[PDB]
Amino acid sequence: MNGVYDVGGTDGLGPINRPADEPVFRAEWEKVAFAMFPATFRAGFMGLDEFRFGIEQMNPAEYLESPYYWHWIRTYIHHGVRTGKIDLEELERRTQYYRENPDAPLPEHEQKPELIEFVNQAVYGGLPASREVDRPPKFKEGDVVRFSTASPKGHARRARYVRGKTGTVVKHHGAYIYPDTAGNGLGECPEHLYTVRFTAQELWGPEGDPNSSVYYDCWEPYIELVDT
Amino acid sequence: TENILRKSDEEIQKEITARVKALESMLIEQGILTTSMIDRMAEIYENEVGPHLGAKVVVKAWTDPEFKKRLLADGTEACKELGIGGLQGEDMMWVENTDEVHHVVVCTLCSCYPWPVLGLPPNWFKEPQYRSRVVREPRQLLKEEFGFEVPPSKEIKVWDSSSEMRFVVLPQRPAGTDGWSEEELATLVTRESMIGVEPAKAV
Ligand SMILES: [Co+2]
Repeated sequence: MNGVYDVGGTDGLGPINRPADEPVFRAEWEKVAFAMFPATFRAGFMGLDEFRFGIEQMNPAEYLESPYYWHWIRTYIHHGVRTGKIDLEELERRTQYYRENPDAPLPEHEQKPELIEFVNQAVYGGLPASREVDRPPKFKEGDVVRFSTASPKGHARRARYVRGKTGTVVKHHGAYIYPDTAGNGLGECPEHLYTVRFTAQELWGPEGDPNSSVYYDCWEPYIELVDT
Repeated sequence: TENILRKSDEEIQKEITARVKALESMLIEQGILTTSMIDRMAEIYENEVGPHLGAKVVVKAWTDPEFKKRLLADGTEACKELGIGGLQGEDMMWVENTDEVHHVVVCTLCSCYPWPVLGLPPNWFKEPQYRSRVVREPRQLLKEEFGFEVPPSKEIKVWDSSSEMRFVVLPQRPAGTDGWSEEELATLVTRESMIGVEPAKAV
């Protein structure tokens, strides 16, 4: 899962493009892409960790320069095909049809109160990922730990720039859904979660800013005592 | 930047629009997406959820030391005291700017951002330019992109949101605001000041 999307520390990506202002949605298709997230989540296409892994499998050149919500479209199609809920051939045919007939209607359908209720409940109640587990935390504030050098092909939250780096535990949060399992379709398998502080010199070398640090969240299997 | 391989923005939009209308039509036929569901999501994040909510939290912390203590202890629970919370802010941790420390937040792996207090992120936050550089050269980035000079002797802490913990910056209260009302104070609080890329507004 060493994809280009894991961009922390990458050089040469260019200056920031930050217009003086911008709308929340730049086009109507973005509103659709956005609302497709609760729709496909409710329908069992994917959970959040799987959603991210779908984006991570994009063509990286397409990822780097496409509009953000296009990433979301790619992961819906990825999981629709994976689960057999989206027929690729039919999607291709419909894409050409709407290329040729852009003002053609959407299919007739019924509105559903339960989908509005779902949206309101997700937005204002949330989708909490905290879980209770039977083991106590292995680590505590002040522990000096080393981040794993493992390099799984599947989903994880192991940015290349922190792998094998030491760091100090700064806070235990409790246990949460574990991405390595959840994002690969292997269930929640929750693990204790920690914020770990890494100095800029540890991350970037002897010439690093002596007055800067990066805080990065580590599930328990990601860290071991670097032995203090 | 220039990529000689890249189609025009108009052509890219034309293609994406057809692809999305096709996928939309299929999810509509499956019964899992409807026009009212689409419109409701858009309405919430256009008009209901946005950085005015985080601003209310900041000004309460500025004017109420006990609330500020609760906010730094458990951001989710403090924010719920104000009726603020929900999707992509289920676990908030607020961090306090001081004369000794400056905080800035990023999601290097994607785009994670505390929706309940800031609304959806601006496009630059989600793009690779900011994400790649802010963990590596934050002082230089704040200076060059945001006109914000953090003196070298002052510590900068960059919070990378790799988990579902969502980090939010409590900016320092600008000087010259003693005894201002919460409403006046909120005019100084910006989404940028709660990401950490700018201070709260002066004067
Ligand atoms: Co993200």
